[PDB]
Amino acid sequence: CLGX
Amino acid sequence: MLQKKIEEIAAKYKHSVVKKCCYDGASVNNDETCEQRAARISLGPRCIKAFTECCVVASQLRANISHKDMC
Repeated sequence: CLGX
Repeated sequence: MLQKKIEEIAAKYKHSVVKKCCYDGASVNNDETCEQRAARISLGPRCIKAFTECCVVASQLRANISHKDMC
């Protein structure tokens, strides 16, 4: 879900 | 009821790309992009992964938002  | 839910859940998806992406997931039709992005992926650009867990989750709750919630 998160991108980093 | 006094604010949004998955909306900001996406507002946090790294503003870099995962942000507007996850939005895409729970923003367009439940399958407008959730698919073209979480289905015919070539090398997993970014919105598909981010927005795949964010779109799928949006569904899980949005349908009957009441129990736990995924991404």
